[PDB]
Amino acid sequence: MKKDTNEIVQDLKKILGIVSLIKSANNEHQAYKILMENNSFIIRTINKVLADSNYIIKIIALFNTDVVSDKIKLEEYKDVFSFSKENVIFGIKCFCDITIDGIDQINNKYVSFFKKVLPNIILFQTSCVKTTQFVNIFSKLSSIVYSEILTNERLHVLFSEIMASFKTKVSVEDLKKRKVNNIQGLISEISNNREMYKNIFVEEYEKHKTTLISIVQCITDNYNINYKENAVDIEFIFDFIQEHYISKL
Ligand SMILES: CCCCCC/C=C/CCCCCCCCCC(=O)O[C@H](COC(=O)CCCCCCCCCCCCCCC)COP(=O)(O)OC[C@@H](O)CO
Ligand SMILES: CCCCCCCC/C=C/CCCCCCCC(=O)O[C@H](COC(=O)CCCCCCCCCCCCCCC)COP(=O)(O)OCCN
Ligand SMILES: CCCCCCCC/C=C/CCCCCCCC(=O)O[C@H](COC(=O)CCCCCCCCCCCCCCC)COP(=O)(O)OCCN
Ligand SMILES: CCCCCCCC/C=C/CCCCCCCC(=O)O[C@H](COC(=O)CCCCCCCCCCCCCCC)COP(=O)(O)OCCN
Ligand SMILES: CCCCCCCC/C=C\CCCCCCCC(=O)O[C@H](COC(=O)CCCCCCCCCCCCCCC)COP(=O)(O)OCCN
Repeated sequence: MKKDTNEIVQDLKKILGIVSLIKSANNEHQAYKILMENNSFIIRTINKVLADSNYIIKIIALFNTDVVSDKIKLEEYKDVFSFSKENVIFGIKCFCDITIDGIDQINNKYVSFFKKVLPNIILFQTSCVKTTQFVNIFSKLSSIVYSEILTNERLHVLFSEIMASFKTKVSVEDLKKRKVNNIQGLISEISNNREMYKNIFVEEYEKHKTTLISIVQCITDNYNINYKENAVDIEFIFDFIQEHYISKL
């Protein structure tokens, strides 16, 4: 699967390329043109990701070259991280039970873009969830995520402190001089320095957990985001992903 992990780096380059075209675009109508000119790529990729029950394990394999050299590891990874067509269906159904009464509906050209692709996402049609609802939740959520990452001040503070602490453990100047600036260089740096970057991640996460949970919980509260007409428990979600997913890497 050296070509399939090649597939993922090739897809991420084209994705980041779409992104840099949208960021540096003069207005919405230009970004909407940019998304439509990539219309078949975005729909093919979603469909291709969702039908590849091993896609997550192929992402792990970019970062652990030592996994491809051991089918026991790979298969103990497929036990945790492989998802089926019905897992995808189940996850879409669960997605539409999120309510965000905290902000009006979004209708810009991204939302109109979003509704043009969904009748071609095969497994989304299979779910028989109403497009109006799914679009509404997805557009409200991604509007919140992007707005909070750009505008939330506690998040900016926290990002700054993790950034500074990072710089005291890794020489970013010497990384830039060894040309670890691109996506491939960055992938290779992490995969060859696995144990360290993962310990850096764990330690920064543990040091800053209370802030991070608090910030995200205050976001879900301040937009009244519910799951099954109930408050969302960020702490429980984060501890959950930790015990069943992150810890098994
Ligand atoms: C811009 C693109 C970025 C997107 C990419 C997404 C990447 C996600 C994860 C990538 C890397 C994750 C961490 C890698 C570390 C792997 C090892 C590991 O994390 O497993 C172990 C679990 O512990 C631990 O802290 C685990 C640390 C806990 C982390 C909890 C994560 C919670 C995040 C929740 C986000 C969910 C989103 C939904 C929002 C509601 C830690 O390592 P070990 O040496 O076994 O032991 C040391 C400790 O266990 C104590 O003994
Ligand atoms: C560069 C990034 C490196 C990331 C490293 C991985 C970190 C992972 C942390 C994120 C959260 C973990 C997600 C685990 C999802 C897999 C679990 C799953 O199978 O879903 C099952 C339930 O399904 C659901 O509810 C939702 C499933 C949807 C997952 C599929 C989503 C596709 C993922 C593709 C990611 C995007 C790729 C883009 C990159 C170019 C679990 O049920 P089970 O009882 O455990 O089934 C047992 C039978 N196997
Ligand atoms: C693996 C399973 C997961 C796949 C799920 C498929 C979803 C992929 C579909 C992507 C199509 C885009 C969907 C529209 C999202 C609507 C977000 C939204 O509400 O718009 C705004 C959110 O902000 C933005 O998104 C601004 C635009 C920046 C980039 C937007 C789109 C990124 C393009 C990604 C291209 C890659 C697609 C390929 C995926 C495989 C609302 O914010 P605002 O403050 O009102 O103003 C923004 C001013 N720039
Ligand atoms: C970087 C981009 C961030 C995107 C964040 C929003 C994406 C939404 C989907 C993300 C995956 C959600 C992970 C679900 C896995 C948790 C599985 C689980 O434990 O089951 C359930 C966990 O509860 C849920 O499923 C919540 C449903 C997902 C909604 C989470 C979205 C919250 C919004 C956060 C946005 C904050 C933005 C922060 C910006 C950095 C327990 O539910 P229960 O059975 O009714 O019992 C209640 C027990 N307390
Ligand atoms: C960037 C490169 C890729 C990085 C990989 C990260 C991608 C993962 C993020 C999205 C995938 C969702 C992550 C959580 C995985 C689900 C956790 C899980 O184990 O499954 C179940 C999930 O828990 C839930 O009840 C639902 C939680 C909310 C799921 C909604 C958000 C994810 C689904 C979105 C589907 C995306 C595909 C749609 C594409 C258009 C456990 O449910 P259960 O009630 O306990 O009963 C079933 C078995 N007990």
